[PDB]
Amino acid sequence: KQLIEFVRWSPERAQHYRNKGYWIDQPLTRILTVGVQSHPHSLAIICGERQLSYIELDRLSTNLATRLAEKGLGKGDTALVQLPNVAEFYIVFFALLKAGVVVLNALYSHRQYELNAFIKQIQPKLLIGSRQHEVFSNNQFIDSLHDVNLSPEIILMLNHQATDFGLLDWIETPAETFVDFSSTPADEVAFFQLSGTGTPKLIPRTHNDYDYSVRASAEICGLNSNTRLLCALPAPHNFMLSSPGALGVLHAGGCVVMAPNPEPLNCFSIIQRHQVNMASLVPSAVIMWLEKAAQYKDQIQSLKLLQVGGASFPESLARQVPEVLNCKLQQVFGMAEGLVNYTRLDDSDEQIFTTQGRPISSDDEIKIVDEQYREVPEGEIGMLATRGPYTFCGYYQSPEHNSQVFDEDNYYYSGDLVQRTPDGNLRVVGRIK
Ligand SMILES: O=C(c1ccccc1)c1ccc(-c2cc(C(=O)O)c3cnn(Cc4ccncc4)c3n2)cc1
Ligand SMILES: [Ca+2]
Ligand SMILES: [Ca+2]
Ligand SMILES: [Ca+2]
Ligand SMILES: [Ca+2]
Repeated sequence: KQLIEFVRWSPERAQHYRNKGYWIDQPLTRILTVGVQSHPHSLAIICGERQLSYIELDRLSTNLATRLAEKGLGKGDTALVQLPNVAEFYIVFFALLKAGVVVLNALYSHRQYELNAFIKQIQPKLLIGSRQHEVFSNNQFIDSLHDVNLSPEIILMLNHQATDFGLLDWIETPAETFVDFSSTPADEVAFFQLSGTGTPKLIPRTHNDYDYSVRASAEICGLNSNTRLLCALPAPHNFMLSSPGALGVLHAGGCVVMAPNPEPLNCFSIIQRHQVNMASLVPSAVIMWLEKAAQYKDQIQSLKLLQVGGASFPESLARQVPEVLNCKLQQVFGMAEGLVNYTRLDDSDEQIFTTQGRPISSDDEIKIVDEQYREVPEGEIGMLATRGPYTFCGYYQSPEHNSQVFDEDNYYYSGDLVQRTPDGNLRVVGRIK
């Protein structure tokens, strides 16, 4: 009966964030609802040969939601979802948001070891996966869950076997009866994000905070109804999902275009076929694209904006993006825990090629501290500490850790080493363990 527990912002910060218009107290489903009202038939997702309009995405996720509610899944319940980069990922996500089921999206590259840890932490009553995944190749994993009383009441499978509950069956046809359902409240948990090294920690994200990061990111990256965003990174990743990600593109009324991964030749033909004009990558993938871009120039001419985040992205490599990939560059330094930094579209070249940008919000607060947690002199290198309208206040059910990474003012210490540049942007120089 209880809603999932999580650490709240102080009432004072929550009020401030409402006052500024960051938190508008709407569910994440807002994105679909509004899209359906404005442009029901414009494309929301392109996946292989499939094309899903906004109203289709809306109907299909409502269908699955009704089926889950009919089975008694809802508020206070959790779910574990593990799907590849396919349209069903978003249908399921919006379905669970609609039903008020708090979902953890595992990476498709996660294995039974991680899945096991996730299941023990959130005890899902719903598990959705794919038979084509190693862990669900057989029933060894599922069975082993019964041997510990951690079996989900419901298990849906993509690429299902005849004796499976077929994910597409539950999506394609509504329930026989009508049970009532609705999203969890806007300042309560919507879903779990995952930290990015020894088994991902769970980051509760509320509707308010996530929708805000999405809406504000979309504005920063100039998304609009003509945006076609390649989704070649894992769909569940905070970067690919919200920065600005698929949610940001849907917020702006554009279209997400799926790819299994960042493999250059496949991505290039997808980009060409659908005239993709935006993409998001990590440096190792940018390098793969650079190796082939000269020869396949014609195929990627439609790219207008490439976001790059993660790892290390030296200036000399960054300059190759507009030079070889023939599109604008935007650097992104963010974290599933909250804070995201973007270079702005009207930043100087120097800023874009040598910094990782600046926070989404004027109310993203940042401390850069020395070994004694004193703020360093302006411009020096220090440890990042941060808080804001979309940065979390603690990991799920982890009081000991939380106390280790938050200070008395609820600043989060990400471990990143950073310096502020004179222009105002941030440069990430390393990481502290
Ligand atoms: O494509 C993947 C991936 C992840 C797991 C399995 C397979 C692929 C992927 C995608 C993004 C990152 C990744 C890693 C870092 C980092 O500091 O280590 C990082 C820092 N900023 N960003 C951009 C970012 C933006 C928003 N939220 C979080 C991160 C990063 N993205 C790392 C990996
Ligand atoms: Ca269609
Ligand atoms: Ca171009
Ligand atoms: Ca060029
Ligand atoms: Ca970190």
